Amino acid sequence: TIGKAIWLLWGLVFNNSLPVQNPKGTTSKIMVSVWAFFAVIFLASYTA
Amino acid sequence: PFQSTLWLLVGLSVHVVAVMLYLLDRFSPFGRFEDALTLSSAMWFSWRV
Repeated sequence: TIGKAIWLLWGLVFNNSLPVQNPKGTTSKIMVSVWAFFAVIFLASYTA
Repeated sequence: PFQSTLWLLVGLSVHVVAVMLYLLDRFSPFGRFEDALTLSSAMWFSWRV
């Protein structure tokens, strides 16, 4: 779960890129959503 | 604002990563048919990312 987790987070930081997959727990989906929000915020602050 | 050699270097990096994905794993020498498998898949991964 670490090897796929770091690649999933790396996929979320660089704008989707690869969807890979997604687990079943809702807490992981919420944390993935927050990480995607902070990812697009970091991308907006990076481009700006 | 930038010359075509910059985009030519961008594509050159696509070739370097494309052949690198084929070098990082063992497969077989293939200049026999027209369409390959790991080469087309690696190119779809390069154009995918």
